[PDB]
Amino acid sequence: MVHYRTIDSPIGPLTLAGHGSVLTNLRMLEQTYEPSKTHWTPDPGAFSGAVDQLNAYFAGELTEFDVELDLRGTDFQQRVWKALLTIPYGETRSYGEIADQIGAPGAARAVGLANGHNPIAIIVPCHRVIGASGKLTGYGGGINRKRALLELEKSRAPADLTLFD
Repeated sequence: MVHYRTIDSPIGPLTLAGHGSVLTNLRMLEQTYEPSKTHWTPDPGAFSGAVDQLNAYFAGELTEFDVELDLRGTDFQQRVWKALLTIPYGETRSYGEIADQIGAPGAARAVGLANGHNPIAIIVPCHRVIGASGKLTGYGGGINRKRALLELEKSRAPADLTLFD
């Protein structure tokens, strides 16, 4: 089957779901309709690796995840999500840049639609893609969550203070 675990976070309760140690879902699920969850098993100790990295991430002590994923969705979606995974912590891309990278120049709007279906938030960093006008998107408080994640990554202090001496 599929089990799940919900943890606290500065952007609200994050639900992690998947089989065994493999993540299939990561979403701030509250005040949204999510029918699959009814057929999920609660497991308060699942994905302990992932949960540690997420806590480390929010504390500014992590910038790269080592978490096994299983992304399910259409071919075009897989191409988009794979490309999201190449966007480093603290950087952003435009939808037009992602469309070029996946081999579909001009598909900025398709990238935006596919981006909104990302099953694994934060770790697959859909929040790092923004249109030219600079406007964040996402219903259900989604804009505010993205913005939080963005401000968090922009606040990154230099790693080695000894480089200043």
